[PDB]
Amino acid sequence: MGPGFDFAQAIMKKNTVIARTEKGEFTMLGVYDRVAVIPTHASVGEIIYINDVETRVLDACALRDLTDTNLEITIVKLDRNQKFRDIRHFLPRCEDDYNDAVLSVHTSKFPNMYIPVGQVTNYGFLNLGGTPTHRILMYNFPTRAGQCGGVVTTTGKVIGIHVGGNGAQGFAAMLLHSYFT
Repeated sequence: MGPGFDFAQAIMKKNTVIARTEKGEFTMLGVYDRVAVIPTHASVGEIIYINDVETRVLDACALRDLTDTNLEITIVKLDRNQKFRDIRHFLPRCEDDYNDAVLSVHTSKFPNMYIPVGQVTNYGFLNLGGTPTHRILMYNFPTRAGQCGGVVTTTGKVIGIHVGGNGAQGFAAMLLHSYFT
């Protein structure tokens, strides 16, 4: 409807796939070459389904900060015959707060879904499903089962991936440029 949704749509149409593990269907953001991200609670194994295609996982790394605290991002390298558009120049360099964010989801259950979530707080520490987690962003939208891995954008920046909610607020893990050098 406006430039928020325009940027979000442009990321969803070229840089997302549907990832299926034994723990469910997730929006998965492709970042560059054959490298993508997914919430660590997807429990990626040796094989993953990508748009319902059996795909070997060449490498998977659950990120933690230098306090050895969970960040809830897994970086995956996929044995895929095609590269993602490189979107690393849209990733923030530092932890920050944001205005006017959009959360975008694409699954069998929620196709072409775009949610205007509004102001995004650098929340920091969250006990996420019992796991101490750092670099959490918070937005005041009642997000639901099926939105995990959803992409959080502002006009011009890809800032996080949706990892949970408490029924009133939603939470995303930060994406930082330094993760993908």
